[PDB]
Parts: sequence; C-alpha cells; structure tokens
Amino acid sequence: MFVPCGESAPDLAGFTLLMPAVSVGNVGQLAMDLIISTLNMSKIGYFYTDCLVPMVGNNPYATTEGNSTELSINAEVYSLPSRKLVALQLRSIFIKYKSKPFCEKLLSWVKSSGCARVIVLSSSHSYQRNDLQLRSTPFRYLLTPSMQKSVQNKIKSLNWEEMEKSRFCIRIPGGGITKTLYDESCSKEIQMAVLLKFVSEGDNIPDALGLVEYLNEWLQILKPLSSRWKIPSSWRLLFGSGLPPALF
Amino acid sequence: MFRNQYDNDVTVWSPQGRIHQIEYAMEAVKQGSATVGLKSKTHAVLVALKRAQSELAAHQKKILHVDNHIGISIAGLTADARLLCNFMRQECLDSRFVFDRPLPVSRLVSLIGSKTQIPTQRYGRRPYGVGLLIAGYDDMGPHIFQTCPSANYFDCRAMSIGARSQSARTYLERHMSEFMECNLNELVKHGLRALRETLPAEQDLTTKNVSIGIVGKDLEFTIYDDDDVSPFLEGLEER
Amino acid sequence: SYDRAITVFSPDGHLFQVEYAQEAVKKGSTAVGVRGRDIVVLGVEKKSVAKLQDERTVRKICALDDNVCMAFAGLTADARIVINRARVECQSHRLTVEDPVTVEYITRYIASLKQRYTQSNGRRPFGISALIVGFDFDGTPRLYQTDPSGTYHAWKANAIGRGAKSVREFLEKNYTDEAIETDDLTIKLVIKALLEVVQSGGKNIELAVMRRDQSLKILNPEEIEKYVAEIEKEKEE
Amino acid sequence: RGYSFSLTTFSPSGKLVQIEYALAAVAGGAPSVGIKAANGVVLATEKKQKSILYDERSVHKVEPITKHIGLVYSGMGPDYRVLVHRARKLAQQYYLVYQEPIPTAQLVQRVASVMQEYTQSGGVRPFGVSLLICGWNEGRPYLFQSDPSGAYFAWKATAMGKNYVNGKTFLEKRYNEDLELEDAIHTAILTLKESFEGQMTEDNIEVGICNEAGFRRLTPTEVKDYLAAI
Amino acid sequence: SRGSSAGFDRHITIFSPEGRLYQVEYAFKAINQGGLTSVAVRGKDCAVIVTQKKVPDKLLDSSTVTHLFKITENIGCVMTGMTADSRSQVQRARYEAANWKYKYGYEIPVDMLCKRIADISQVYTQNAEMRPLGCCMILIGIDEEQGPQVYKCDPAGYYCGFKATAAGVKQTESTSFLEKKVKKKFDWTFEQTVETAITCLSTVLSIDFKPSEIEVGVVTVENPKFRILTEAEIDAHLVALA
Amino acid sequence: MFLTRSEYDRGVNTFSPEGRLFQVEYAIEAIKLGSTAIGIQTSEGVCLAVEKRITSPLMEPSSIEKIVEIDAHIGCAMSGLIADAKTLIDKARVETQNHWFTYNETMTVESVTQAVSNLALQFMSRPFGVALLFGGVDEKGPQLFHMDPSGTFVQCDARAIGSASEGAQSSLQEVYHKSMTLKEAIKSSLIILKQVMEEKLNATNIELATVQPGQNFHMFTKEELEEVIKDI
Amino acid sequence: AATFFGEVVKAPCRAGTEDREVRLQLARKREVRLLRRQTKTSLEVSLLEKYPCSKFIIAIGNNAVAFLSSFVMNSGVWEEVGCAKLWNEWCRAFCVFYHLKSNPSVFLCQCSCYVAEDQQYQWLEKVFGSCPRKNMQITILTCRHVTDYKTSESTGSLPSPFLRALKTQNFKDSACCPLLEQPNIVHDLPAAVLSYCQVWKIPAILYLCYTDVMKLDLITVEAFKPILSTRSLKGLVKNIPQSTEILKKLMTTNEIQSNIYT
Amino acid sequence: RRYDSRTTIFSPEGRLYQVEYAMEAIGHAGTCLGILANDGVLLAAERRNIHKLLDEVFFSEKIYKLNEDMACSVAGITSDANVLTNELRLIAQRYLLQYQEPIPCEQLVTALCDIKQAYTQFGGKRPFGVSLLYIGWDKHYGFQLYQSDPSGNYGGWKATCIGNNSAAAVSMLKQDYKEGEMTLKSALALAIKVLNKTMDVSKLSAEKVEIATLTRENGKTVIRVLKQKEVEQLIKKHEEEEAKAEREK
Amino acid sequence: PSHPLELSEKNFQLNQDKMNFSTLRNIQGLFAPLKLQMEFKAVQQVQRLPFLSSSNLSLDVLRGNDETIGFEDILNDPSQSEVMGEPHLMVEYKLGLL
Repeated sequence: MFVPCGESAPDLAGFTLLMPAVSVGNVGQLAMDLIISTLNMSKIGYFYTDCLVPMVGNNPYATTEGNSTELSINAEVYSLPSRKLVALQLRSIFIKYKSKPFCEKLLSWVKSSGCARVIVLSSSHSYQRNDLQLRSTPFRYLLTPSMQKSVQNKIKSLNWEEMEKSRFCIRIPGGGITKTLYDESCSKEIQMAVLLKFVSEGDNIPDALGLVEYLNEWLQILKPLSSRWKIPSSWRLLFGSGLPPALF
Repeated sequence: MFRNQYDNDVTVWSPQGRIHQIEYAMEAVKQGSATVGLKSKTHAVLVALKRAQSELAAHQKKILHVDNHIGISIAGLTADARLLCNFMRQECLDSRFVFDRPLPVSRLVSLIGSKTQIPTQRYGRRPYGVGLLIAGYDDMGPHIFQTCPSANYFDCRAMSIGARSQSARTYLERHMSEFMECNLNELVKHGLRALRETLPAEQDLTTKNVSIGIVGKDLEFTIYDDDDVSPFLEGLEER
Repeated sequence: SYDRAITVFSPDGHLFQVEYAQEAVKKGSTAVGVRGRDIVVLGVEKKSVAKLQDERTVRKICALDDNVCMAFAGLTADARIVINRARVECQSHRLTVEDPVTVEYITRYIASLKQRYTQSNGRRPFGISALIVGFDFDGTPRLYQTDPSGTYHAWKANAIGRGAKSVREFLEKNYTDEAIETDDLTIKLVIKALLEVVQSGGKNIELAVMRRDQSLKILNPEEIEKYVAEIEKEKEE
Repeated sequence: RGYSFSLTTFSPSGKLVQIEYALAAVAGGAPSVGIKAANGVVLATEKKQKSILYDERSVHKVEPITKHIGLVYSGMGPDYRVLVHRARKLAQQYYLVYQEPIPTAQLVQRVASVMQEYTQSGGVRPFGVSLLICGWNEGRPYLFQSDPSGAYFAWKATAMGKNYVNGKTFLEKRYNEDLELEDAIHTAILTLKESFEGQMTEDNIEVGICNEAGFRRLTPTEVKDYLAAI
Repeated sequence: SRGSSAGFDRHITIFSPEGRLYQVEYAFKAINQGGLTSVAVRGKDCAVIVTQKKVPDKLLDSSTVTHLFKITENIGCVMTGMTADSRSQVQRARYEAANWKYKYGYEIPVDMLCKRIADISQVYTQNAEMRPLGCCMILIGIDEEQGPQVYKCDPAGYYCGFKATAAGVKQTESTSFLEKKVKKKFDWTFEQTVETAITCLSTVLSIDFKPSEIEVGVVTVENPKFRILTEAEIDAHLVALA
Repeated sequence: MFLTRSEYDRGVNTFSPEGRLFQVEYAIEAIKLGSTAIGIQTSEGVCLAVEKRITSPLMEPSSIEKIVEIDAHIGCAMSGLIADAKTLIDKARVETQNHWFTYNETMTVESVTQAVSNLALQFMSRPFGVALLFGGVDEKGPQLFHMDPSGTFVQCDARAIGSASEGAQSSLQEVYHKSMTLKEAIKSSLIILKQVMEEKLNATNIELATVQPGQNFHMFTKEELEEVIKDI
Repeated sequence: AATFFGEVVKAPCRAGTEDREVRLQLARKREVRLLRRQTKTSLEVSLLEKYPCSKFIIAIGNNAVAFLSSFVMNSGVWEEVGCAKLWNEWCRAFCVFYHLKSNPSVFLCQCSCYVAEDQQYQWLEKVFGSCPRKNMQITILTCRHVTDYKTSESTGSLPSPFLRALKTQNFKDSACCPLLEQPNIVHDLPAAVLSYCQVWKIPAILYLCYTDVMKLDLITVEAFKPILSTRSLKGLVKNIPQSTEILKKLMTTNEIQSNIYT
Repeated sequence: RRYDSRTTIFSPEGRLYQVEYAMEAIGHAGTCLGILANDGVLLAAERRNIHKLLDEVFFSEKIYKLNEDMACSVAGITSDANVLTNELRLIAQRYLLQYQEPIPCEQLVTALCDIKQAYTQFGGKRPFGVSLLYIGWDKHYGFQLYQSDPSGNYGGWKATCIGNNSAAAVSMLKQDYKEGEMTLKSALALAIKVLNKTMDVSKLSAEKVEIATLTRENGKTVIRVLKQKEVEQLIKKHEEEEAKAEREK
Repeated sequence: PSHPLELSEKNFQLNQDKMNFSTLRNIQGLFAPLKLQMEFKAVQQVQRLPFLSSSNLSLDVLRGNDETIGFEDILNDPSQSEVMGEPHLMVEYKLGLL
C-alpha cells in the first residue's frame, strides 16, 4: 500500500503513472533512474509489500552534502505536482509466486487513488526474433482498448510499429510482469500503454538512453531532439572494484 | 551488475580487458595460514604457522621435501600443492638420473610457471589455487622464490604469503637491511619474530604450531617440529 | 534447482537426478520375494492383460543361470540389457573359476554395472530395481536387492514397485519362523502378500518357485487357482 | 520457439523444425525442371551468373556422374559440389567391384544414405540442396529426386525451386505419357519460361539430355535454335 | 566445447525460418573493414590486378605494407579484408600448391587451386567449431592452352571465373563501369588493360592517383612469370594516361 | 544500486569471488547423511567401530558392508555413499598385492594411501561422496589416516566421522591420553557409540575390528562382542 | 553448460524471469514457528505485542553473537522467552530471545541461523506484528566479507576489518563510524529490519563489519568494540577484562575443519 | 518445460519427454495393419505417395523382405526406416553365416530393439521415429507377428495396428476378431472392412492399398504381394456383402 | 609378425601424417600442424555410433582423399562386416571405460 512519508497522502487527482518492469537488462529501471534524475522529482511515500527481496542504501540521487545521507528502500514513489507526474521505482527482484498479487495490489491502488493512465517501460529478449523483425526497428508499443482516441491518433502520426501477435495472444518473452499488467488492465478497464525494446544483457546504458528518447518523442517532457539527460551520481562502479597488482 | 556475463569462464575477456577467474583464483591464497621465508649470505630459512586445531584429529604438513637442496611451503588448496610437489620431485629425479647434478632452482621455477600457464588459457580447466614459497641452494648461493596462481614468479630477498601477512611483510621490509650478515640462529629468530606479527597481542609462539626448514652450505634440507624447535624458541624476547 | 544434471550436488548433499530415476521404479508393477528354509519364491503382479496379447513375450521373471533367478520393476527396455550382461558374465566367471557363481558375486557385478552409468553427464542411469534370489554352492538360500544408484542389500523378505509400503507392512508382521516351515506355507504367504494390493482375484498373479538342486519352475494358472481356493477356504474357516 | 534452434530435439507434436527450414532454403533457389519422355530425360535450369563479365566455360550447374547419369540441383552450390564428388567416387567404386556400370537407383540410395547422416548428430548442419538425377538403364529412362532429409522419390515430371507449385500445376495439364524427346524439351523450356522473370536467352539457361547414347550437356547453339523454334 | 548459442543469427549451424545463414552473411561485411577496393581485368594476352595502398602513419616502413602476394612462380594473388586472415589463407594456398605438385608431377592450375581453397572454405560453414575467414581471394595466371585466367572465391565457398571483377567497398560501381566497358569492347592490348583498370579505380573513387598510392601486378603470354611493377613504371603509365 | 542474481555453485571448475569451490563443499556436506564411525590409534593397535543402522527388521543384519579388509595388516571404514568406495578399495588391493609380489615385502600404509589419493584427484566428473578411515600397523607402528571428498589424506590420532561427529569428537577430546591400553580404547569406543546412537546397543547394531602387531587383521565376532557389551 | 558437443545453451539472466498437494507440503515444511521451550507450545500473539519494549538489540552471525555473549550477557540475569524454528537448505543454528530481569523492557536476540528470502517477512510478522510502537530503539549487528565492498582501488589494499553504519530518519544520534558509501547496498534480514523501521517511523541503526576472515576470529569480534561507548550499550557493560577472558575461552574451542585448504 | 531438452534427463515424476515426443511423431504416418490366422499371416498398409505425376517402380513402397522367412512394414520417417531395414538384413545374414540356419523372428526383433534402445541413453543423438511390424515363420513357434516402438519395446500380438486411427482400428479388431478359428479368407475380409472404416475416404479404391501374405507350401515359405485385380475383387465382394446386410433389415 | 607388410599396412595414415607434419613444421613453422590437427579433431568428433557405419565426408575433404581410390575402398567392405559386437559394449569401449 502507499505509506506517505509525512502525515497525509498527497492528492494525485489523475496525474499519470510512470513505472518500470523488472525485465531483461534492467532497461526499464535504468530509464526510470534517468527520468527521475533529469526531472528532479521529490519523494512522497513508500509502496510497502512482501513480494520483493529487501534491500537498503543511501540516497542514489545526491547533489549536495546534506541530502546524501537519506536512507532508501526497494520501492519508493516520486512526484512532480507542476507537470502532474508520478513515478515509481523498483530496485530489487521478485520472490517466487509473488508477482500476480503485487500486480493486483498495484492496480487496486491505481484505481483507488484515481489516475488518468499508466505507462510501463519494459524490454524483451533479442534472440527470439524472426527474419522480418531482424531488419526492422527494435522499438514496439502496445495500447489498451480503453485508451483515448487522441492518444491513438498521435501515435499513428508518430509512425511507430506495434508488437506482433501470435496464435491470438500477446506474448512478451523476458518481459516480467508486463503481460500480467496488460491483461489485468484490459480486464479492469484501465488506460495503459507499454513501450519496450529488444535488448541483450551486458552494458545496457545506451538501451535506456534510447528508450527515454523513444518516450520523449510522444510525451515531449523535454526540448525536442534536433547532454540532455542527467546521469545520476550512483552510476559509478558498474563493473566492480579496481585491478589487482602484479598481474599486468 | 554488468560483470555477471564475463566472470564464469577463464577463456572469456571482459569489455574492460580483464579476466576475473584468475583474480578469483588468486583470492584463494589468502585462505591459508601465514608463511615467512628469508635468506642470508649462506643460509635459507622457511617458517610456517600451523592452524589452531586439535592435533588428535589432524596433522597437517605445511613444509614439504622435494630434493636434498630444495624445499617448499604451501598456502591454499591441498590437491594442487600435492600435484605440484609430485611434478617437481619427478623433474628433479629425472634430471639427476639423466645428467647427475643438482637441478637449478631457476630452471625448476621456469618449468613450474610454464606448466601453470596452460589451464589459464585452455577451456575445461581451472587455474591452480595454491601459492608456494621455494627455498633452495645450488652453485649460485641461496635462493628464495614466490609463485602465484596467475602463473607468475618472483625473485625475493624475503617474502610472506597467506592470511594477514601484511604485518609480516612490513616487519621484513623494516628489518631487511641486516639479513646477509647473520648466522643461522639470528636468521631463524628474525623469521620467528616476523611470523609472530600475524597473531593477536595476547598469544605467543609455542612448540605446538611452528615448523622450520633450513638449507645451507653443507646442510641438506631438514624439517624441525614438535620438540625440535625448542632451541630456537628458547631465546626469544616477550614481544 | 540443482536437478538438471546428473553430477551436480545440492547445497545439502543430494543428487536429485538419481533420486528421480527411482520415481520410475516406484511406478512399476509390484514384485515380492520371500526366502524360505529350503525354497525361494518370487511373485509379480500382472497389469493390463490385453485380449490380443501374447503372454509369453511379456514375462517379468528371468533365469540368469542354473541356480539364480531375478525379477524387476521399472522401465522394461532397460532391464533387458542388464539381464543379458549378467547372463554373459555368469558364463565368463564359470570359465574363469570352475565352481558355479555366487549370488553375491552376480549382485555385485550388477550393482557395479548400474553405478557405472551415474558418473557422467553424457549418459543417463538405469531406471530399474531388481530382486536377485538363488542358492549357493553349499546350499544356503540368499536374497538381494539392487537400486538404480548402485547400492545393494541382503533381505529376508521384500517388495518393490507400487504398493511396496503396504506389502512390506504386511510382511513385517506376517513373516515368522512358522510361516516358512513348508514350501506350501511359503507359497501361501507370498500369495497373501500379493493379494493385499491386487484386485480382480488371483488372475493377475505370476509365480516362480526354485528348490535345491533343481531349475526354475513357473506355476500354472490351475495351480495358482488351487492355492487361492485353499487360502480362501482357510480364511473362511 | 524453444525447439526451433536444436537439430536433435523433437517438438511436443513430434516435428523436426530445422529440416523444415532446410527445405525452406531449398524452396528459395533458382527454378529447375525435369521431364521423363518415352525415350529420354531432359533437365533444365536457370543460370545464376546473368552478366557479361562471366566466363562461360568456368562453372556449370548440370554435371555428369557416369556416361549415363547426370544431375542438377536447386539450393546452395558449395553443398552441391561435395555431393557431386562423393557420387562420382561411389560410382567408380561400384564399377571397380562389380565390373558393371552402376544402376541409377543404387546411386540414389547411396547418396540419400550419405545425406541422412547429417540430420541425426549434434554440432553439424543439414545440407541445403535438393537433387534431380536422370539415367538410362536396361533400355528405359529414370528420374529421381532427393530431399535434404535423405528421402527420395521417382517422378514422371517435376519442378522445384522458386515458384514450383505453379510449375507443377502447369506440368500436370501439359504432360503426355507417350511423348518424344523434342516435345519434352519444348515443354521443359516453356515451364521454365512460365516464371523466368526476365527475357530468356541461350546464355542464362542450361539444358542436358539423356538417351541411349548417354548423358550429354547441350551447347549454346542448340539452345538458341530451340528457343528460336519455340 | 562452449556449446551453440540460441538465436537465428548467432551460430553457424542454425537455419532461419527462411533458410538463411546470417553468420555466413556477416562474414561478407568483414571484407569492408579495411576500406580498400581491388580491381582485376583480363586482356587479350595479359592479366592485371590493381589495388589501393594506404599508409596513414609516417613512422611505418612502407616497404612492409603490401596486399599482392606470390603463390607460385606463375600465379599471383591480391587479398581484400582482414590482414591476418589473408596471410593465413596465402600460406594455406602455398601448402596446397606444393601438395598438388608433389602428388601429380606438374604445376597446379589457377582454377584447380581456387576450387581446392573453396572446398576447404566450405567445411568451416557446416561444423560448430571453426569460423569463416573474413577475406576474399583473386588469382591470375596464364594457361598454356587457354590463355589468361581470372578467378575469385568467397567466404561461403563459392568460386567462379570472370573476364573482369572487383572486390572491396565500391564493388558495385566498379562492376557497372566494367560491364559498360566490356560491352563496348573486349579486345585490348597490354597498355589498354592497365589503363582500363586504373581509369576504373580513379573514376569510382573520384581521385587523382600518385605512383605511391597503388599497386600493380601483371602476367603475360610472352613472360608468364608473375611480376610486380615499380614506382617508375607506374608513374610512366600514369603520365601516359593523363 | 540494484539487487541482481549471480550463481557460482553449479560448476566444479568455478571459483567464487572469495575463492571457494562450492561443489566440493557440497560433496563434503553430503557425508553428513551417513552413519557414525570411530577410529582410535593406540601404542599396540588400532580399533575401528561403526554402526549399521538397520532400518527394518526384515533386513538381514549378518551382512558386512561397513568394514573392509585391504590386506593382512590394513583395515578400513566408510561413511556416506558406500557404492562410491568400490573402485578405491579395488585399486588399493591391486596395488598392495602387486607391490608384495614384486618386492617380497609388505608396503607401508602411506604408500597405499598415496596410491588411493592419486585416483580420487581426477574430477568420473564429480567428487566422491564417501569418507574413509584407513588403519593398520607397520614397522613404524600403528597409525591412522583420514580422507575427505576433497581427495586428500591426513594423519590423525583419534577421529570420528558421520552424522553425529561433533559430539563424538568433543568426547574424544575430553577423554583419551597418549599412553593407554587397547582394551580400554575398545571400551571407550563402545561407550561413545552408545551415547551417539539413538537406539539401544545390541550385538548386531554395530560391528568392529582391530589390527595389532601380533596377529593379522581380525574382525570381532558375535561371541566376542557380547562379552565386551556385557563388560559395560 | 554444454553436456555434449554442439549443444544449444541459453545465457543466464540477472533479473529473474493434482500438483497442489506437492506445493502445499513444501510450503508447510519451510514455515517459521515461534515456540515457548519451557511449555513446548507456540505463541498466539506477536512477541512484541505481548511484552512492552523500550530497547531491542539484534545480532546476526556467529561473530556478533559471540561479541554480545562475551561483553553484554556476562553480567546480569537474562530470561529466555521464546525461540524460532526454521528449515532451509543452509540451516539444518538457533534464534533465541531474552529480556533483562531487573529491567523487563530491554530485549535481546541471538540469531545464528540463515533465514531465506521467503521466510523473512514471516519472521517480521511473528516478531513485530502489526501494531508498531514508535517509542523504541533498535540496534542491528552483522558481518560481511571484504570482497563485497566496492571501491575504485583494489580490495586487497583496504585495511580490514572496519565499521560502517546506516540510519533511519528518526535516529537523532550520531554513529561512531563513517556512513556506508553510495554504490554499496545491503540485503537480507538486516535490510528487512531496517526497511521496516524506516517505513513505520521507528529509530534504528545498522552496524556493518567488513572482514577478511568470515569464521570465528578474535580480531573480527574485537572490531565491534567502539560500539560499547554508545548510548545503546553504555549501561549494559560492567567488566571488560572478564569479557576478554571469556572471549579467549570461547575462542579456544571450534568445530573440526576439512582438508580443502592448508 | 525444463525437462524436455534432451533424452538424458529425468522429470521429477520419472518420465522421458523426448522419447514420448518421438512416439507421438508416429501418429502422422499412414495406417498399417497385421492379422494372424491359422494358416498364414497378413500385412495391409495404406499408400500415401498418391499423385498423378508419380512413377511406379520397385515392388512396394512400405513392405520389405528381410530374408527367406520374414517381412516387415514401417511407419514413421522413411530415412530412418531405410537404415533400420538395412541393419535388419545384415543381422539376419550374420546369424545365417554363424549357425548355417535361419534366424528366429524374436531374436531378430530383439537384436534390432537393442540398437533402437541404445539411441535413447547416450547424449548427443536423436532417437529413431519409426515403428515396425514383423511377420514370419520358424520351426520353434510357427507363424508369428510382432510390433516395435521408438523407445525399444516389443511384443507379440494376434492382431494390431500402427499409425493413423490406430485406436479405432484396434477397438474394431478387438470387437470383431475370433481367436482360434480364423482362415486367410476371413482375415482378408476383416482387414478390408477395418481399412474401409479406418481410412477417411468415402469410397475405397485399389490404388491406395497394398496387401502381402505369408504361408507355407511343401516345406517352403511363400511371400507374395497381391494384385490389383484381387484387391478389386475383394473390395467388390465387401461392398456387395455390406449392401446385402443393409437390405436384409 | 606374420608378414613384413602387415604392420606397414596397419599404420599408414599415421606415418603419412607424421611426414607431412614434420615437413610443414620445418618449412613454415609450428602453427600450421597445430591448426591442421585441431581441424582434424573438430571434424572427427562428430559421427555415428561405433556399431553403425559412417561416411567421413568432411574428414575426407580436409585430408584430400575425396578424389582418390585405394585398396582399402574396394577390398573387404567394412559396411558389410561379417561380425559385430553388442552396441553398449562397443560404445563403452570407445569411451575407454572397459
């Protein structure tokens, strides 16, 4: 549930929801870090469940010496009331038989608080691609039938490409909870859009840097392309410690 | 987080030009007891510390015998140490039988390194996880050598390996300017003092957890333990 | 996890593939063996007797040599290889040493052959278990069991396959020094043990009997029916 | 999708997908036809080197095996070359052992047996070719086809390669049993012309015939004469 | 050893749903890694190979940079692609020619050498251990009963004989230019063939050449031995052309 | 700053970031599911004692499966996977027979120990799941050896292996002394096994043997065991 | 991971990604139960709901348990109030709770077993419950290997052992060691307890020891000494030399080791 | 599924999914039938290579002669069936050379089934997707009829069927087969009826069925393949008998 | 033994390979025989089980025997062998377990 940091929950009178999915390469989580760091959002509460492995750490978005000693947990909520935006960040992995209850609880909270729409950033496996997909754009989208017609018209104008269907059911290998979220949103009449990218595990910073621009082509929360994004201070040692001596 | 794909095999390079399995194997040396080796103008001494354990259930051997002028100390895995000792013994025996003469320590160490390099490049194998200190005497003076799981070897005046050997190395470096002009007794005392630095303050060296190996001008490699180390331990200071 | 390869240890010291190879054994037909004073008896349940089937080619009791016989439970195609190998090894050992082979010797050979196949990832174990019974040169009856992992034990009465728990529970209390006095009593005990888990009367029973200085004999359906009728009459009385 | 990468893996419905993909590779090659007449067999195909910078007497797609056997392919040339060499060696071995030219059926069986092996072991790849084989034995003609999986059939007339279903449909209604060799050649060239996608010339098609005198590859002059005739 | 990698374009022994070999196709893009282009033209009684020379560093010894090789006393070669792969294939070709001579008692022909190299290259595409080499070979020679020969083999194991061919980055433009020239005429003297090749390279690359930027090798009916031209001769040809 | 998954324990040739062989450690953990064995070396002999752990009354207890004779002067004991020790026992017997036939004298315990160790260090692609306790007497005197699934032998004076090894080792540490007698060694082994075992002590639940300089390898019979049990 | 020549294999993933009786029996075998040993019966209410609490000290790992036994539990009377039972692949090891007799509002925990990821929230529910009290201070102690630390230098050049700390928002005091650096994170049970305290507004602090020897060692145990001067344990330590003697006596007793290393 | 990638892995409940899939692959092939009588054995199959442009060579497409006393019929993958039949012929000739006497049918079947089983135990190999039916005569048991599976299992039957609609064919044979009082004519009539009710064709034709018969005459075994005239006569007799039976109601 | 030519005929491929390897090492260097041996092993590691007859196509292409006929190809056909052992025993013998 949402536990406010202060004493009263803020009024999220239908703003937006931007959430990641724990998928291959952590591309959604990296994109969420990029967005939160760039927009300078502020924490407003916690999403306490029993579905993710516990973890703690200091502030991953530190700019001065007074805000670098703030404890963080594996699920937090950030908000920007000026633009009417809400962000959720997941920093851990799911426990066995604990994904569907998490999706149900999250969608119940989304319905209860009252939000216009939900946007999910995800990714899929790159080696499960046929010949036609190998020579196309690696970006795909997906829309719930409850979505507003204006969004559909805008996306048609953008000249994007939709995820392919298979015998018909929607399959997103390596997508995590994306399919469950899409199915529950379809069955519960919630406006939801999904954006993903075909990736492989390794160094996946460029994938996130591409996904944020893909999203910005539609939302346009930043000056159009014709750096722009602020790298958080916690992207320091992504390969480990230093080199031992007497080896090279 | 981006290392998970490049640290499971020894034949895979990482995007940073590193091989992590070799470093992980090098990390296995620091799971054995500390050992100290040093040499003088006429003698070479090996000193080892036995693990705190009941002597009833185990009698571990940290100093081994290779030839009449070569002895080693080990720290790390035991199977690798046994394999390497067998290889060195066989090489020394073959050298004597073919051309009866002492086998040079430098050539022995070169052979050891050449043998050790191969599994770090072949697939289906793993690097050896043992570090050796080699003390020998041939027609060049006494020698002290160190071997690494990364198939590297060094020529040393005094070296210490094992768990928490930094203090021993510091002591050896601090007192390294007065080692050539010493006799056997003072050299062994210096080695014992250096080894004592890898223990907490209250404990002391007793005749239950120390082993000594000596080789020199006309003295073949001998190992002293149990009550044979009392003459060396009876002249030490407090701390 | 820790069960997708034959030679991977669990964090608590378990080889799970070799344990899965025994679930195949636990699904075969029930087999019962009883060691008597001067006789040894085997019995196997017959399952799914097809109308247009020939019973000669689906027998589950085999004779390894002149004084050793065996019954099995598990995969049917895997047992044939082991039976043929044991048959060849008996004659090879008879060439090597003039005296007839020993039940323990052949059991050890079978166990080693089974254990050889649990050592590499390139081959899979044998999903069978066997009851080896016979007579020694001096004349002492013996009974043994073999596992898919390669372990063997000596027993006085045992059962394998489905229903082994109930059959062993029955045997533990019904096996005394009085029930093994005579061959008829031993055969009746084996039939009673089989009848606990076998329905549809005594029409699904296959029996084998071996005596001292004689060869393996397979009882007739008429004899089985006579024994069943005697048991029923005694129970009714 | 999990069973689409391995060669030695059965699908839950009992299918082998890599052999289907090899057949798909075969179905994307250049067209080729073969017609069995009353007194001969004719093989035709479409060339790959459709340029003036090509040396004519360098590489050919219609090759002879023995004096009375020849073959054409549809698929990958490099895989075709090694199979041709192996077939020639097998025919020579048979002649050496039995002092008699090999029948067509025996050669087809041996070649199919060689092809089958590469579909049951790991670490290899199936051949991506399909062969048409013609011969003359005991005063009667023969025509065979061989799949990448190692299965062979006997045909009266067949087509394979790009756009072969319509070619077979054309052959079904344009074929007569009591047919001579010249009309068979005309029918083969017309079937090839059905889906040529261009303008045919005596320099971008290859024709070979087999009769009592033995297998023989036609010269460009004769091909030009036939093209002018039709 | 390692085992195959899942995917329709990540291993050499895996077909795609359309029956394509993407690992074989990716080896054709390694030929363009160097960035150079080669041209071979066959004349009435001669054959010419012309390539591009690029020495970026001034600390290099330019005498050690070359792409023209001598396989046999009568066979020349030019390689395009990866340098080490090209050198290894040259060594293998020399070994095969020596084996042929020892076994058969006379010198190997150009077409037979190309066929043997292609046969060796075909094996690498069907086994899950080796990998194809990222290079292509062009051979020239003189046949005692047929005349000049020009042959080329590919990383996939395919070889053919031509009257004029090209390889590298500008292969398509070179092919179109050569097609037009050959359609116009094909009977050339020794001086016209080398001028044709040089003009083709100059027109395609849009550059004016210096005698230190190209390499030329020729064979002739009168002098069958493979020869490499010098800077003075190259400059003389360039001056005559201009 | 994210939590991810990493595995280093599914291969026998893989080092963890701290330098450990988890497959070998798991193989060593696997010998905690076996029965308890005790071996004590004295000045005049070695005593080896094991428990049979008869699961069912129908099983024949007369079978001998835990103590094996290698030669006229060498014993053995086992715990864990009994099926894994057959090759080692066979190699030890073959080596000792060959050496005796060739040299015309009995080899020392250390030679056959090294010969056995040279075979276990070949990972069959997996470590063994058994632990051994070699005992015997030679010209040097009685001496005891211990082996682990790691494939290396060590010399010891009083060692206990099996599931309930910690309490047995603690008892052996708080009892025992250098100059003691074989009879009281046997007795103390009986008492320690009596406390270790869950059920009562009979003449068939256990089996023990002994080797002394006087006689050859000897295994106690039921009559001999009953007097010792009654002596308690 | 190929078992034969040419086997198709899949890369590992770092982000995860009738038969009901089998599932239910497995879930019941790995269930956390809180028991009263003196009566051999369970507890119907949460441990902290039954008794009032003012201070809570938790030690995870053998070194921290030895430290608390030597330096804290040596003096005074401590009464056991319950224990926890768990089963997993790495734990058959005990988890015992005490409280001071003179001051019944001071509790103490000695956890020396491993709690799996699917048993941590059950542990939290059984110990704390669903009625938090904000007038309570919690201290957590644990140890980690030095190779887990992330630094631009090499882990072999770091002088170990050393202390690091993490605090919640309501902890107004100051730690006795530098706070943990940014790219470093902590997971498992201490992370769960700290997360609970942070979410429910309870003061807490976690102390981390990064050591090169992860077994029972005297230097690792003595690395915890600076915490003795803090307000949490200021009034609970009486005799230090007696604690040192007890520590030496406890250290001169350890389980038998294997022949892997030498 | 994580337990169906190769033949050398057991499921937690003790199953071999690759072998099960190989056995499932047989259901796509044509129908094959076999009946045992008092004075002969029968084999009837269904032709699948039917096309206007296909040629007719050899004597049969699904029935093979192994030696002077045995014959077989296959259903599955033709490329594997060819290898299996060649190996069977080699084994029979080897036994004949060894003992100067023809090989027994059960011995031949066991010899082939050992080979078929060996491919489901060693990794890196794909099991054969073929099922076979065997008929023959020997001096020990007389006329016989056997069956085989891709897993290496065999058994002796009096009437059986493999391939498409195998369950329905087996049910009909079980319902309408008499034991001990069958002759070749009645066996042929039963085979025609079963094939007509099994094949999904409104009208049966003689160009999509092949029948072989084994019998003993004057101390010799005779194996022959029936002619289209005889097949047409049998089909006509069956049709007229069915019309008579329908009319007499 | 029985005939001077028996041992020579039994070991011919080995001697030819040794001669070619020695000449290649003396002329070019250590790398060429290494590469040739690795290719030979790689192409030879895939084939049928030992109780069935293989073809050895890639190995013959690599060795160069794809255009030559010898007495080993026309005398005593190994495909039609008159004796053969049990499958499992042959496979175990090839693995060195026996």
